[PDB]
Amino acid sequence: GPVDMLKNIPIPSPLSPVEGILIKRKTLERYFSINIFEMLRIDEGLRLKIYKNTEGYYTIGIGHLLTAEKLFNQDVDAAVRGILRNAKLKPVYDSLDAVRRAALINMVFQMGETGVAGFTNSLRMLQQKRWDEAAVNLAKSRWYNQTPNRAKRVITTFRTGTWDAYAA
Amino acid sequence: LRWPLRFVIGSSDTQRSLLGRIGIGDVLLIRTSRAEVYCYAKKLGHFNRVEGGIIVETLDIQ
Amino acid sequence: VDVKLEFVLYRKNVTLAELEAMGQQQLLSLPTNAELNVEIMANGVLLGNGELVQMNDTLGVEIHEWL
Repeated sequence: GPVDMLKNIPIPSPLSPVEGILIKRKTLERYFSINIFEMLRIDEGLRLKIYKNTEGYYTIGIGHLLTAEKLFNQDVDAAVRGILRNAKLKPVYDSLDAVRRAALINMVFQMGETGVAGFTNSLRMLQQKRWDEAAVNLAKSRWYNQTPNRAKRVITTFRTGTWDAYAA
Repeated sequence: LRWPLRFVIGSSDTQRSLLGRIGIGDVLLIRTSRAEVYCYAKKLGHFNRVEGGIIVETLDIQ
Repeated sequence: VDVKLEFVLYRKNVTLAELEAMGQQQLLSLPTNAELNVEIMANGVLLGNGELVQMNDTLGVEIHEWL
């Protein structure tokens, strides 16, 4: 979605906007703000020519296993319409803020909507905004053990709600 | 002949002084989210952001 | 005192044909680019433009060009 491809500035809120509408650049620089496209290039690379994966099966661009931006906005769009169809995932998705909905879309990129739906206890803790407890629990998984640098970044994204695991 | 249509998505009734402390890199809150088609200062109808473009619902011209 | 900033996603010079031709729900083609060049106008005057950004309660335009 055009809406959910937007750059997002995780300011804690309530904001102190100057006269209700202006927020000075000097104040925003106090942040790391990116969009999901940039989030996933870090995690999944951008390759403009075919290569063939860690697994491997051959892939291209950002994590598009076949058998770039426009093809990435396809997949993201196909990720959420997935989540929104799934019956465990939609409630949590509907429930989250936007930086955290990107972390969830990220997990679905890595491991599929069925795989993610299988995180039932972490998912409960994210719908209740129990962020520490969710992070402790995700860190228990195989996902974590198997791709720890990337899982740490995505867990940091849930615990904090900021893009700061990607300042690197 | 031709009519300039603005497809407006929000408005922020600011005031006087802020302009122009407003500068590059700053952010303007949209304090009223809308989705509307104007011709000059005249409200025509509601559109909405779809597909890979826009669809304009009612389009009242008189 | 009050002055209405308008956030204009898109502008297009249109005549009656296309005008009726869209009062019938025709897709007006935008780029995917669209939201990165949101226009800010006050009195039918173009002050600047910019990029739609979110701060999940509210939308914002981060200014690229101003006056």
